[PDB]
Amino acid sequence: IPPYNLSTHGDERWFKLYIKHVVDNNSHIIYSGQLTDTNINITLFIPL
Amino acid sequence: IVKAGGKEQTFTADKDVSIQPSPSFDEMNYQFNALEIDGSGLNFINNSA
Repeated sequence: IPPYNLSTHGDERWFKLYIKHVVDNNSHIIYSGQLTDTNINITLFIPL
Repeated sequence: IVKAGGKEQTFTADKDVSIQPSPSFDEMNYQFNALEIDGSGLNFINNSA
């Protein structure tokens, strides 16, 4: 996740990751967190 | 850098790594293509090399 920039992300540091087109076409949350000044290194397991 | 008994081999990311990792200072992971090493040349001391 790129580092936070109010001008590109908004006044909130809020963000989430979602998965779709596995099982169904619904949007499911797979990660949540805050946008930091540095990049955020997130490793996820994506089922198939 | 590979030391294999009498053999010496080197591998370099600009030939061996197909995908260049992004620059962040946090972590640069270089994933190399299989590197072929000359196992013949190994010294099996007490059957172990």
